[PDB]
Amino acid sequence: SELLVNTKSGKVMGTRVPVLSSHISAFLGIPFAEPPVGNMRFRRPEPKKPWSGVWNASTYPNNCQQYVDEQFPGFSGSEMWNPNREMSEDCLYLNIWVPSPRPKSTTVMVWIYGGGFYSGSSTLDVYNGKYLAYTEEVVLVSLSYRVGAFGFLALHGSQEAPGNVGLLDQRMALQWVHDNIQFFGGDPKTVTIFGESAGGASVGMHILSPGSRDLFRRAILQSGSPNCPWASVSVAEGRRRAVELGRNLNCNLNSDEELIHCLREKKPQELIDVEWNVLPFDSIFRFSFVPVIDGEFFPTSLESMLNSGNFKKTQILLGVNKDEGSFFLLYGAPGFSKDSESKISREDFMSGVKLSVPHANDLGLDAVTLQYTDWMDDNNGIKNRDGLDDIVGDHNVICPLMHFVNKYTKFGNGTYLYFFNHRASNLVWPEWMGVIHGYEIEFVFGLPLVKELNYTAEEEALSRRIMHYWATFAKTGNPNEPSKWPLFTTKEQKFIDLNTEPMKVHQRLRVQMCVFWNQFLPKLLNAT
Amino acid sequence: SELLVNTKSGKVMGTRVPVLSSHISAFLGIPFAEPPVGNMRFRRPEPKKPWSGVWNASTYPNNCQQYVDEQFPGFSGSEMWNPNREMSEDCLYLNIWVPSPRPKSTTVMVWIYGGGFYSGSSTLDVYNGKYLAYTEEVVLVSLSYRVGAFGFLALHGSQEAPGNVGLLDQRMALQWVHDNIQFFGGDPKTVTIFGESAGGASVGMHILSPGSRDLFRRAILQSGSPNCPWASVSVAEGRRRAVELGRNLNCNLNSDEELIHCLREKKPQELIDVEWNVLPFDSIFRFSFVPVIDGEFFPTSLESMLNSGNFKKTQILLGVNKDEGSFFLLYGAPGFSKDSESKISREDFMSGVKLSVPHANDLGLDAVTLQYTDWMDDNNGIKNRDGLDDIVGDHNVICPLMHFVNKYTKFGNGTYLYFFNHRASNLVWPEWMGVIHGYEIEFVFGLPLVKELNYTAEEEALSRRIMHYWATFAKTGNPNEPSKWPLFTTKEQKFIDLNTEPMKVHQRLRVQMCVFWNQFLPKLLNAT
Ligand SMILES: c1ccc2c(NCCCCCCCNc3c4c(nc5ccccc35)CCCC4)c3c(nc2c1)CCCC3
Ligand SMILES: c1ccc2c(NCCCCCCCNc3c4c(nc5ccccc35)CCCC4)c3c(nc2c1)CCCC3
Ligand SMILES: *[C@@H]1O[C@H](CO)[C@@H](O)[C@H](O)[C@H]1NC(C)=O
Ligand SMILES: *[C@@H]1O[C@H](CO)[C@@H](O)[C@H](O)[C@H]1NC(C)=O
Ligand SMILES: *[C@@H]1O[C@H](CO)[C@@H](O)[C@H](O)[C@H]1NC(C)=O
Ligand SMILES: *[C@@H]1O[C@H](CO)[C@@H](O)[C@H](O)[C@H]1NC(C)=O
Repeated sequence: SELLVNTKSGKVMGTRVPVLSSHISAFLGIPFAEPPVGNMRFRRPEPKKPWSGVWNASTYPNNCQQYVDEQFPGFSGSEMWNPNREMSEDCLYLNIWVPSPRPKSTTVMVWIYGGGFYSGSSTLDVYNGKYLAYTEEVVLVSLSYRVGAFGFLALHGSQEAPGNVGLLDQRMALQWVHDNIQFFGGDPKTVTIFGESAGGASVGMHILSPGSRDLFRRAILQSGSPNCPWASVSVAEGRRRAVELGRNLNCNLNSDEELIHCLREKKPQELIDVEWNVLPFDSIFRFSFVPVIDGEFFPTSLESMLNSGNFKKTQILLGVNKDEGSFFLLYGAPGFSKDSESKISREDFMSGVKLSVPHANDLGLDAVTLQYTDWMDDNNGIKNRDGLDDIVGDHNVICPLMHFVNKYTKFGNGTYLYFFNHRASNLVWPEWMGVIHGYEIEFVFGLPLVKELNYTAEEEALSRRIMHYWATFAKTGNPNEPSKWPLFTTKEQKFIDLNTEPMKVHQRLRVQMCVFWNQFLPKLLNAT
Repeated sequence: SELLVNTKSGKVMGTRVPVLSSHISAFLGIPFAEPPVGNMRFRRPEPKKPWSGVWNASTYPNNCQQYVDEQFPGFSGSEMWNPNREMSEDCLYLNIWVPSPRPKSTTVMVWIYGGGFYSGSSTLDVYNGKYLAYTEEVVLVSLSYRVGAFGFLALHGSQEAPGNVGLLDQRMALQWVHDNIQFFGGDPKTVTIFGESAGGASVGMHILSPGSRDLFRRAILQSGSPNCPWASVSVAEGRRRAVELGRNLNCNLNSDEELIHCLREKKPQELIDVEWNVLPFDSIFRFSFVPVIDGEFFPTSLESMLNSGNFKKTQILLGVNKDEGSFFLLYGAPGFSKDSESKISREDFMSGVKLSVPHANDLGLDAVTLQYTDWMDDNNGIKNRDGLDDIVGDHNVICPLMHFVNKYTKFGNGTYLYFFNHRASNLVWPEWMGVIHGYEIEFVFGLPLVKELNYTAEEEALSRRIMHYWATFAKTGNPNEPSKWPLFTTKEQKFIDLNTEPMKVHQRLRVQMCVFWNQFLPKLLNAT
């Protein structure tokens, strides 16, 4: 039977699912780790003990314990990112969509979800792998991983809560794909890991981590990179946050053992209820529990690793959206609201830059403000809104990614860069937010192919284009079928726009601003 | 007789001069001070002792001792600024052009020449007052003043070489105009002082100095302002340069008296031969002997005087040219030459910014470079040439003037701002230099009215326009005859272009760059 597969860990039974009036098989909720519960919380994951009998893989698994966004109750725009399954600490599962009939040895794609390392689920509707699996004849895998404190509480030196365990959850699911995807028709010599936001940062982290490099072939990073200012912290900062988390729950703070033991007796929701209270600064686009530069998962600082070529050398395809920042200003900056055009005053602009570059002194805040202000029209509410939007996006997503691509390209075997700037026709978010963080995903997963979702015909055409680029690149290391997406080189630095208009090639993506964020500002904050 | 005038110091005999096929009287070389020679060198000027008999004022006087530019021998472009009379320390004279028939009580204009406080003459052909005197029915005066070490050697505390004596020469000639211009038909209640470059800075200095304020009514500043970075130094820096001047002549350096006595036994040319060796940095647009903030001529720092309204409150008319910087790069920056288009390499660009902002550390030099570099086209030789040109002009002329106008306007009684960007048709300098420092003077003095000088008819029309604005403003405090040059206000900040095209009004002259030069860079150099 097509829905029964014997793996090294046991047999799993899938279910047949309909897709654009055809069908493919889906194996949902396959376990790849022992439930990280009880004394296991905060700890490195353990491989799932083999089982006898047949595992029922016909329904989605629980999503990991996470903060639930309640800003716009029932609003689909934000509801679409929240968990759509009961949450549970028992959440280490993976999902597989397999073309039908079952392939023999085809291209594999492993999706790693974003959500700032504090949230995220593999079961969201925009992450439904059936359309891509089906349209491109690829075996699609979506893994899961512990987020929030459960995944990233870091007390370096201790072995009970070492940090980075959520990264290790990902690595384990990747080890499982490596060990068992052959039974589902997947070629393990050809797996592409791809992810968005924290997922895109994660992908880059596996490219850097020696212990992860051999478990995959190629990589795709969407609006995220490992060196993002919000994606990692030092062991000292990780320690200070774990301790403050402890102080918020009236835990005994005399030893790592006392702290950890106390954190383990707490219900999941108690940790989530105070998670945000440990951030050191008033900020926007910063998360409490994230990966730590520990000397193990990351042997040295990310920058020295990038400088010395200390990373997996292969091909990569990556990019950013036009307005990465709008979503974070809506959520935490004064003057922005979902139902107005959000014209910002100079005062709110300035409190906006303070929030956006939390780690900056007055001279640095003055440098950002001068760089983004049109002084012939300083009180233009729309220019202030838009400037703040670019500040958030440039600093948090775009410029860190450009610094990663330029460092990678000096040693890699091929880079393809994209700029996604299509504002979808059925977007339910206000116009001022533009091409939002996360809104290229639906095109990558091919949602515009389903009529009922109201996209235009040209949007369906763009989706097919992107899906075919993503899968052709996963299969060959080049998105083009043998109109060309030029290779990004150290010299020319070419990239493409990804929208419904005819393809245009440009060069040096936001160089002007990125020289400021990658070379000038860091130097300024170092001298003063 | 029309050419004989009795003044409080004695009788002077002028000469009749032809002007655009008419005639006016000229009194040249009238003395207003005792020759500052021998033991008088470096000292405050003494009023000229009255004489009996008739002073022959029919020919130009000697020009003060100064460095003579020999870069382009015989080239008119640069030759036109060099002394056209024998040089002599006996040079404190003034010149008067009087309409004919002699007026009774008309508007007076007193010209103060530029030349970086180290050079300059009142007798240059572009400074010929007959055209303006004649066309606008104004009594035109051009004064002279000691330059170089002779005018600005500063050993604060000593009374033999106190500093600022060249400023005091100007003040004395102004006291003479106040005391005697009535006999030439001039109204002393209505004298406008106007000057260019160091002359424009000088004008602003008399506006600030309590001891000069009562000697004039209105002021015009062309491409220069008192707060320019090259127009003044502290008493300590002035002292260090006087001492180094001394060290260059093997003078005894044990006391001010020993130093001064030694400097006084030296021939004029010995001082000029080593004048440039005392500059502290390798620089462009910096001069050795300039005014000092001494607590006497300037009671406190220029900025605190500007902040508190401590200055003469009246009307002012001022402006800058499009390419103030080109001339100084031609003379001292690598890669520029008179006979080539001067496309600059990145290396020369960078050595150019170091020369232009001599007082800056590495972080500051990086800030200037980022502000003026198009990073999508960093190796464009023309963009590098042009960027360096704006850097010199913005930092040395334009942004200091805009900071002065904005501070002045908060207390003054009327401001009129201009931007001169007409490239004259007969210019002998290469195209790349644009609208050069000093090339608006010929229009102010009306040289385009004389056919033989080859200007176009529209250039003649512009000259008449400017002359009429300058004189109407000197007579009334407003350049418009009762198409309007709007008043520059603290709120609107309006200004006009001054060229052959129809008048256009704009706002906030180079705000973007001036916020960088007036507010950001100074703060950055202060913190680091
Ligand atoms: C843990 C985490 C956050 C917390 C928090 N604010 C922060 C709440 C932010 C909720 C946004 C939902 C994400 N949802 C989104 C995603 C994407 N795009 C989006 C685009 C638009 C809107 C939401 C998006 C791309 C993929 C990743 C997910 C706060 C608190 N606790 C927290 C405890 C206590 C009260 C103060 C605020
Ligand atoms: C004293 C002063 C300068 C010296 C110097 N370099 C510097 C020499 C510069 C000569 C330029 C002539 C001005 N002449 C000019 C003026 C205007 N515009 C111009 C526009 C173009 C060209 C010249 C101009 C506007 C009004 C003011 C005058 C040097 C030395 N000594 C000096 C000793 C020793 C050798 C090294 C160079
Ligand atoms: C698998 O689980 C689902 C959902 O709980 C159930 O409806 C289905 O019948 C199960 N199949 C088997 C054979 O266990
Ligand atoms: C990738 O590597 C192959 C073989 O090692 C080499 O021939 C090819 O040029 C490389 N491609 C790029 C873009 O570096
Ligand atoms: C004035 O001086 C000039 C030049 O030296 C001379 O030619 C002229 O005749 C003189 N006039 C008188 C009366 O001194
Ligand atoms: C100048 O002063 C006069 C009288 O003191 C005043 O009425 C007028 O408004 C002033 N003009 C400006 C532009 O300040």
